Amino acid sequence: EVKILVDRDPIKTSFEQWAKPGHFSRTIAKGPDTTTWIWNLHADAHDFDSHTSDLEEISRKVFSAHFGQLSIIFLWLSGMYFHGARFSNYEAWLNDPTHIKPSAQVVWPIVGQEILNGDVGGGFRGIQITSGFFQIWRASGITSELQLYCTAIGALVFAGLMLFAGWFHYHKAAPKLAWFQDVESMLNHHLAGLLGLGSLSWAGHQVHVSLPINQFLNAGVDPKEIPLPHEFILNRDLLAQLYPSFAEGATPFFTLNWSKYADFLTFRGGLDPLTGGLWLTDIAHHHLAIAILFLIAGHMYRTNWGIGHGIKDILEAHKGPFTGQGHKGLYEILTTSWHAQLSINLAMLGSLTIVVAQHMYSMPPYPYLATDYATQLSLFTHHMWIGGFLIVGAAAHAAIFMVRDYDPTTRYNDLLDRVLRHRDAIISHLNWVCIFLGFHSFGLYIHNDTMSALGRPQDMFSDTAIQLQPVFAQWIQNTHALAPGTTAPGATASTSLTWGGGDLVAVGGKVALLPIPLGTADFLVHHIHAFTIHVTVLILLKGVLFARSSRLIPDKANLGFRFPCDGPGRGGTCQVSAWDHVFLGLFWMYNSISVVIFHFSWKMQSDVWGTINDQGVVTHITAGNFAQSSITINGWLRDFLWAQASQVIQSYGSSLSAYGLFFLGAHFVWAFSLMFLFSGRGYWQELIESIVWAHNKLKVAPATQPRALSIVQGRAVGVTHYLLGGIATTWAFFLARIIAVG
Amino acid sequence: GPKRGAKVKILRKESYWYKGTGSVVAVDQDPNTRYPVVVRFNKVNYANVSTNNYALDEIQEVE
Amino acid sequence: MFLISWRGYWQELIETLAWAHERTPLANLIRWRDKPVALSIVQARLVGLVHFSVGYIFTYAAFLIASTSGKFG
Amino acid sequence: SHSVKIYDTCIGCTQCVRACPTDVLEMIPWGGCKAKQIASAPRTEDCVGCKRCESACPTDFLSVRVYLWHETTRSMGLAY
Amino acid sequence: YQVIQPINGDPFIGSLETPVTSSPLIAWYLSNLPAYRTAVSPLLRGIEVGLAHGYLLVGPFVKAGPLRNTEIAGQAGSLAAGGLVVILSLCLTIYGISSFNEGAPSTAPSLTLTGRKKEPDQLQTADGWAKFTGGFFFGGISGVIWAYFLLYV
Amino acid sequence: AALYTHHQYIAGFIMTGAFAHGPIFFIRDYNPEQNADNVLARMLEHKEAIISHLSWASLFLGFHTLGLYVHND
Amino acid sequence: TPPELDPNTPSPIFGGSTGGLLRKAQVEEFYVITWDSPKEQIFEMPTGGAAIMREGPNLLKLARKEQCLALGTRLRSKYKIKYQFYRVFPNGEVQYLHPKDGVYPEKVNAGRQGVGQNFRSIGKNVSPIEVKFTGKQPYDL
Amino acid sequence: DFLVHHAIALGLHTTTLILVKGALDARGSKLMPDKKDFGYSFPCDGPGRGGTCDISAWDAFYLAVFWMLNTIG
Ligand code: CLA
Ligand code: CLA
Ligand code: CLA
Ligand code: CLA
Ligand code: CLA
Ligand SMILES: CC1=C(/C=C/C(C)=C/C=C/C(C)=C/C=C/C=C(C)/C=C/C=C(C)/C=C/C2=C(C)CCCC2(C)C)C(C)(C)CCC1
Ligand SMILES: CC1=C(/C=C/C(C)=C/C=C/C(C)=C/C=C/C=C(C)/C=C/C=C(C)/C=C/C2=C(C)CCCC2(C)C)C(C)(C)CCC1
Ligand SMILES: CC1=C(C/C=C(\C)CCC[C@H](C)CCC[C@H](C)CCCC(C)C)C(=O)c2ccccc2C1=O
Ligand code: SF4
Ligand code: SF4
Repeated sequence: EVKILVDRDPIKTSFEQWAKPGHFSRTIAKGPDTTTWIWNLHADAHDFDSHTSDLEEISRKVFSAHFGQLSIIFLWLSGMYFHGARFSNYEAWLNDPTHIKPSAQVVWPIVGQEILNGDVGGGFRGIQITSGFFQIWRASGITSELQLYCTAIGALVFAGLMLFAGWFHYHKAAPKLAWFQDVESMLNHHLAGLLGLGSLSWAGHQVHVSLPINQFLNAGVDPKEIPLPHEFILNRDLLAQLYPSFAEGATPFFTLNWSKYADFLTFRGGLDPLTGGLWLTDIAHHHLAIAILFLIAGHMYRTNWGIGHGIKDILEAHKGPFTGQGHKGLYEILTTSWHAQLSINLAMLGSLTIVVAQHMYSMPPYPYLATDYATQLSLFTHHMWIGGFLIVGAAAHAAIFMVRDYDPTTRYNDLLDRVLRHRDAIISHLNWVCIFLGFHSFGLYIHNDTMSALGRPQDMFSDTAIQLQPVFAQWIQNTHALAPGTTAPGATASTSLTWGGGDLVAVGGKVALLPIPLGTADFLVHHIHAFTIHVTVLILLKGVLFARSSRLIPDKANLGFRFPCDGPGRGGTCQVSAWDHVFLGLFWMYNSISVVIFHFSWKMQSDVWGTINDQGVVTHITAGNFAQSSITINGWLRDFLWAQASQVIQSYGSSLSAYGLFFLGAHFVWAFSLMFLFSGRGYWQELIESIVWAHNKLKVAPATQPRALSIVQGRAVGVTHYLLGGIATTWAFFLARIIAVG
Repeated sequence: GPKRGAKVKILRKESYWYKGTGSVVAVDQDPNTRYPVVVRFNKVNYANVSTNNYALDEIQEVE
Repeated sequence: MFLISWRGYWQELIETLAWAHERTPLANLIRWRDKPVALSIVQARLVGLVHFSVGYIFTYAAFLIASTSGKFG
Repeated sequence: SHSVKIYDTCIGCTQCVRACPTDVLEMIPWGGCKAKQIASAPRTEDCVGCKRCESACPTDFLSVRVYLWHETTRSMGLAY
Repeated sequence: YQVIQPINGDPFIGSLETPVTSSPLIAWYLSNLPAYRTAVSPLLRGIEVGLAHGYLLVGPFVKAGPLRNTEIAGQAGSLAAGGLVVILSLCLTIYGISSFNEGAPSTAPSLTLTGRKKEPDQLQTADGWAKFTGGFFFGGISGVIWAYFLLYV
Repeated sequence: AALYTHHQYIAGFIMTGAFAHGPIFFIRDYNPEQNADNVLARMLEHKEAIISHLSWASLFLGFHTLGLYVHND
Repeated sequence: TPPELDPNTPSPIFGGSTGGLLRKAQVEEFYVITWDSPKEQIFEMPTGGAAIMREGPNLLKLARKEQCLALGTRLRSKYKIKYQFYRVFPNGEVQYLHPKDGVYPEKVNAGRQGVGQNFRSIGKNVSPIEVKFTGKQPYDL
Repeated sequence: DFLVHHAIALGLHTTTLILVKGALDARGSKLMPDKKDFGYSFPCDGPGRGGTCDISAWDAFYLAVFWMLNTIG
């Protein structure tokens, strides 16, 4: 019987706990004897499992926490809209999107930083933004700064509401555990109410506000001269002038004469030639269909009426000869353990962010986006990074479940057990396939470097020597290019210009998109991707599968999820914990994503982006050198890194100088991590002994005894500074490069 | 030996509080006890311990 | 690599590889005389430092000689 | 095998013995401390050298000490 | 019914019995391989193994080698294959010298799956391994020569 | 250039080695009693002073050199 | 007191894994742990996976002594059940290991002679130079 | 020249900090008063007492090599 369950006033609201650091932990609440205390206070702050054993209290904590997060995000959006209204060149940009650089940040004039306010156009001086907000705002039909202001106020209000909701649902009316456990209902409401009504109502805004205003903008009429959005709702005559379907109102909808609505609900595909973005009509139709799909999907699970599936039933129905009991027991696991859920959701959300990156490069959804190379590069890189991080997190919390929540005596599952019983085979096979992949991908590169160095280019792996064609990908390309004529008749063009066949979409003299050629170089990089991903998976999966025990450490589970080791014995057992596997997996994720974004950058600058001359002459940014240059490590070293770092290294004395500063700073932080990664806390402790002596000599030794960081924190600081450094380096490199030569 | 609550200097070289001062808690009268002098310290060691046993020749009553 | 990743990870990995070898037919006929284990902690530090130093020296030597002799001042 | 030694600063809290994962240490009668007992290491052939015992010892300095010595198949924690 | 069972009924031996490991087709296949002819002279086994391996070895050397696009492709590739045959024979030889003492008996299993006693494979002896290596060399070179003949004569 | 770089790196390694056989002496050979109150034992006496002052020097130089460079940049 | 005898008692219910014995059990040594369970119940295997201990006598062969003491520790701590374990050599010989004298090593028991006990504080160890060119270590005195 | 010379000063002082500290604490420290009983080179002393990675004099050398390479760099 699914219903609203809530406890009234579980926790009194008082600043008393604010004045007592570490209140959540009986150990930390006692106070500091050494400095280590401090770090612990922050490390275990959000580890609610180590706070209480009660699943209910934890669930409440996470719920209000989520409200806090949403509040923060609303405040963030509020900031973006407000800065877009008060400190930007957005209207000017609307007047001329093809020759004005998007800027929504200005700096104050002190210590010379005024130079950062550069000539972005529109009679405005500031920092060029690469978030892509301007194209969103144009797509939403926003024309004035006033509307941006109003959206900012709305977002601020929503921030207040989310914060209050957090306080309310923690201190005043806190849901019961059964409420959180109503997964059938939660799934129904999230499928139908969130996504369904979300894309439905959004389709509403698109059909009533986006389409008309954008039609006007594309027509060329001055934005101020364009009718306000509410008028298109009040006066249906305007929409009728733009799309005659509205003359018949909602009649063809109910009478099933949907063909009449082909004016604003299309299925053309490809890109709009005068904007370089997907057709907004296609987008509106897309959101309508999606809305229907999710709406019907949200009626799958049984709640307070007979109809509907039971999750446990569907799970217990799937069991084979190879797997025995199958998915039985998983419902209980996934309705009592937050870490399992977090694992699944992190893996899938990360993967989703990755697919978002790819789909947004290859099918530009916003007007004047494809030709804003800075924005595209930025979006791709950003979402790729977010994805990778979320995935590593999925590994972490999978392992955390494996150590803290797994209990085969009370919550047994056959699949998990069987996985555990042949983990050696799984990990060994992953190992082998990783070595094979490494050899047969990187080894090709080294082979090429050697042959090239020895004066034997005819012995290389390339398109002009020993060819390794991506036949399968080429076939998929051709198939997807010929699809509109055969297997998708209702579609006018392809879903993306990047497919093997097609024309070329250009906007304002710049290339928006064109068919992307795939050769030996692409085979090579793709197999590098497969390799790096496989290694990352090797590390993480090994980490979670051996989190509880191994032949080396039979009782590793009792040591916890996060611990440095089990001593120098057994030959040495450093980094045996699953946490340390998350730690190594982070480095490998960094590696993989780095080579991925380099792949994207070089390929785009070489074979896609660039200017287009009259009669159809396309001049790319790096003139198609990829196919010949990316086949050796030296090519990446010289033609990519060395050649393209030019913009960042000579950005001094201009508006892009901050990128030079960040280039150097990031290199510095990266190197700085190596001190932590390469060393150990014993040395630091003894050094600290000497320094402490010096402080005692002058009566200035603190009561909170100065301690070297723990082994684990040394590792965490190490990997954190390593990632921050490397990623920020590629950040500065990318942005300076693409902003200067774009 | 020294009295209870007596401030003593540590003479055991391998002690965390070597050359430092602590307070006497109790002295074992059993002559078989090799380290009778129970001492407590103001600061904990690397093992989070604030108390330790010493012998008669490992403490020096000072003030 | 040798400087950042430490022993236990590799030891367990190698354990799974040992199982792998003892359970692979044909290859089963071949067996090691010295049990495969991960390098020791100190050994790891030394080997890592060695790769680091060699890389350091060789890289800077190549740059020095090439940049200088490429133009000869 | 590794070497394990007990020193007379031992106060017989037995923490090290119940910390060993391979049953190397044990408690024997003694008169040097109030607990009437002291630690002992009769089975160092099974010692792996993890040093959990040393991490369990309260005394300052340690009353149990592990000197990693000659390396054997048992001390390497091998199962193959 | 279930597909995966403990190895030979023993659930505490570090393996599992799957269609890949133990099914009639694969079992028959492996048991008929020269390596598992546990009751025959290791010499003949060596001849077969070396023959097959040298024969396959001729392929990739000829087509992928540095002289693949020259009139002297077959000679070069086959020679290289013979070279690898020699090197691998050297490897096999030192493996035999290092692993087996002339006095030491067979290290091969002396039991079957059923649990009955049987004569240990003489492949796991010094003399037996030496014979196997001789067979790998003879058969290896012979296989290289034969493949080269079929390919270029 | 080759000669200068060569001899400076050789000199560096040789120096680290000097300071490496320094403590090997302190561990394997040094006899505290036979060195009672001499310059060496007295050296071990105020070790904290030596180490802490080296620490101060390094700290100062680092803060100010990095600081001045970053300033100029 | 005489050590416990080692008969052929039934093994726990388990589908088998890849974490069990290897060649080391055949050529060097393996181990055997026995216990007496009040009922049929699930326990986690030291080598990974879940097994069912039967009621009465149970005998499990493991690859390492550490695995044995681990499992035994989990038995005594979680299931409140006494355990023993032995080492077994390929020739057939069995060596009784734990608990050695019938009493857990945590609690004192008369009869045990000291091994490796130095009657001196740890700081009073001689410097390495005192033992140079001898076979002795400063902690062997 | 001034700036880079002070960088060199930083390098020398820091490298000597590592090496000297490693030499003087080679016999022992408060974290490990009996270090001399373990020798010049050993893995560590274990995760106990807060953790003792890179506590041997050999490890001090190993750390110092990075700073020498940096300095001569
Ligand atoms: C994440 C969102 C975000 C970010 C990164 C920024 C960033 C910026 N804003 Mg924007 N802003 C935002 C949201 C954001 N804003 C929102 C939602 C609004 C609408 C209210 C604004 C309205 C706004 C205006 C009107 C201006 C800016 C300006 C700026 C710039 C200078 C900031 C400054 O120096 O403040 C001033 C610095 C301080 C106030 C420092 C005081 C910090 C105190 C001492 C900390 C005390 C700690 C305590 C716990 C915090 C208070 C808690 C409180 C509950 C009591 C900077 C780029 C300026 C600008 O861009 O000029 C060209 C500017 O004029 N912002
Ligand atoms: C506004 C009045 C108010 C007061 C007096 C309290 C008081 C309390 N809360 Mg409550 N709560 C409130 C509002 C309030 N809350 C709101 C608005 C929310 C929704 C977020 C919550 C949700 C909540 C949860 C889930 C929990 C509490 C808990 C508590 C108790 C301990 C928390 C603590 O002391 O750490 C004080 C925390 C801070 C001072 C840090 C604030 C962290 C902010 C909000 C995160 C965002 C910072 C952001 C990342 C900025 C970083 C910038 C940059 C440096 C990176 C204490 C009685 C805890 C409890 O009862 O434990 C048994 C507990 O678990 N509260
Ligand atoms: C889906 C979101 C999500 C949520 C809710 C959690 C929640 C949790 N994680 Mg998980 N995790 C996630 C994603 C998430 N994680 C991701 C994406 C990764 C990959 C990096 C991980 C990898 C991971 C590890 C390895 C561990 C956790 C742990 C935890 C638990 C304790 C967290 C804590 O208290 O730290 C307090 C929060 C902080 C200390 C924040 C500081 C983090 C760094 C310093 C900030 C980075 C700098 C920033 C980018 C820029 C700085 C700019 C300027 C300030 C210099 C908590 C249940 C820990 C645990 O024990 O679980 C039981 C744990 O050991 N997580
Ligand atoms: C790791 C990737 C890789 C690959 C695929 C190649 C491939 C090649 N190299 Mg290159 N090489 C590499 C890395 C690689 N190299 C690196 C890293 C370097 C720098 C050290 C070099 C330096 C180098 C030089 C100097 C030369 C080559 C040459 C060659 C060519 C001839 C090689 C040869 O004769 O071997 C013989 C080939 C084999 C023995 C094949 C064995 C593998 C088979 C397929 C295993 C089959 C297993 C089976 C599928 C499993 C199931 C069994 C079941 C069916 C029964 C060949 C195209 C030569 C050339 O001129 O190229 C044009 C040459 O002169 N390489
Ligand atoms: C480029 C990377 C890098 C940097 C900057 C350092 C820096 C340092 N190391 Mg070295 N170290 C490194 C790599 C690095 N290391 C590597 C790869 C190894 C091999 C493992 C070592 C091994 C090592 C050893 C063995 C020792 C050192 C020591 C030192 C310190 C020497 C004294 C000094 O110069 O103080 C100047 C301080 C700095 C240069 C640090 C910068 C401080 C910044 C500029 C101030 C704050 C800026 C700003 C306000 C911060 C905002 C951040 C925000 C998030 C709040 C110095 C902090 C020695 C030491 O600790 O002596 C006391 C020492 O004994 N390191
Ligand atoms: C952007 C943004 C924002 C804003 C937002 C908005 C503005 C929203 C809106 C929203 C909306 C405005 C929504 C709406 C919705 C509606 C709906 C969802 C409706 C539905 C309906 C229906 C579904 C119907 C049905 C029916 C039919 C069809 C017939 C029969 C009868 C009935 C009636 C049942 C904020 C500030 C937050 C923040 C920042 C960002
Ligand atoms: C200016 C001038 C001059 C003068 C000069 C001089 C006088 C110089 C000096 C210099 C010097 C004066 C230098 C020094 C250096 C030193 C060093 C470099 C040291 C090192 C040390 C060590 C290495 C140590 C070792 C050890 C240890 C650690 C332990 C104990 C033992 C031993 C000792 C072994 C003249 C007039 C002539 C000319 C004009 C100009
Ligand atoms: C450098 C380094 C340290 C030393 C780093 C430390 C001790 C970090 C602490 C440094 C900060 C600056 C101390 C905290 C300062 C206080 C907050 C006081 C602030 C004073 C105001 C002026 C800001 C380790 O402890 C360590 C441990 C394990 C492996 C590697 C390493 C490692 O590489
Ligand atoms: S982590 Fe530090 S302490 Fe733990 S084992 Fe590796 S080295 Fe020894
Ligand atoms: S080291 Fe580990 S194993 Fe050896 S004795 Fe101390 S605890 Fe037992």
